[PDB]
Amino acid sequence: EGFVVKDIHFEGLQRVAVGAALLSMPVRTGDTVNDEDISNTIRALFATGNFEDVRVLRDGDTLLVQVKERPTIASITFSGNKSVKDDMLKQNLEASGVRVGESLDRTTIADIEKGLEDFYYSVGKYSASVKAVVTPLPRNRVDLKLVFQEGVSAEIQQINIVGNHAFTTDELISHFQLQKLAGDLETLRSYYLDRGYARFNIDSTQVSLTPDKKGIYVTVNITEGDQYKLSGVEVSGNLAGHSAEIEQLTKEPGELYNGTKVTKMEDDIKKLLGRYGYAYPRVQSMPEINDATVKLRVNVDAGNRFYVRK
Repeated sequence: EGFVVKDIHFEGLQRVAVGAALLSMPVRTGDTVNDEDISNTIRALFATGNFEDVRVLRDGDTLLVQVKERPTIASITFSGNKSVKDDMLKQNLEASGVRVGESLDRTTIADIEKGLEDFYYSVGKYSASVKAVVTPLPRNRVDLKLVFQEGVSAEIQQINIVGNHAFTTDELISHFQLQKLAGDLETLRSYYLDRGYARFNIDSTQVSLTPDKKGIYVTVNITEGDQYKLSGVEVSGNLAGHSAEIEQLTKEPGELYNGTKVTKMEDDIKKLLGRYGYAYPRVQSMPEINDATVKLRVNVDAGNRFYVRK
């Protein structure tokens, strides 16, 4: 139908500037608005991740947006993490976007707790319990306290591989010892990726705990792809006038995908840009897989160049 917006009013804005709020909105003063438009605006606003609650409705000729911004995490403190250092935890969280300065989505708390419990698997602790205590502060800030109940550690009692057809479990396993789960998983992955199975993938790993929870039986389910030939390495991006050299590091005829070799390539490039005044060069490679070879697309971005002068 219609309703001509003579103006727009906002309630609840604080950390979010009016101008940006409006930018994310699909309506503006003057546009004619109907229920169809209103849901879209609410959707757009919610889609920003700024608010915990959005309310949009008519009020005369006025379009009224009522918003409840997500609290800002004033601090993040850990309690009970005897085995894992604060930085590692504070980083596992940063990885998940939860961090001081950012906002806290309070409908994701269970994911936060579970994520940390999951991170605890890498340290051999498969029975960690972590509760998050959110404390409201003065403004619309909050403090996030993650209480840890690290469990007892566990050691691999047995390990089985399912999905292998190119190598015997006895063969794959004999390489693990040279030793935690995360470690085995990392060597098994390199193992195949270094041999060309560019599409290799650990689909899932079942972990059966011992009654006293100090032991775990592990069966890891894989999918070996096919062996692939490395058909080339196209380097692109924000270089700093060194294509001639980096390309010398890039390129064989029927050589197969390696992975660590690929990692070696990436590192070679950083170390090259390092000796050139670029200390934070970002190199990321991505595989363009063709079922018939792989073309490595490597994007490089020489950082900023500091010319300090006393």
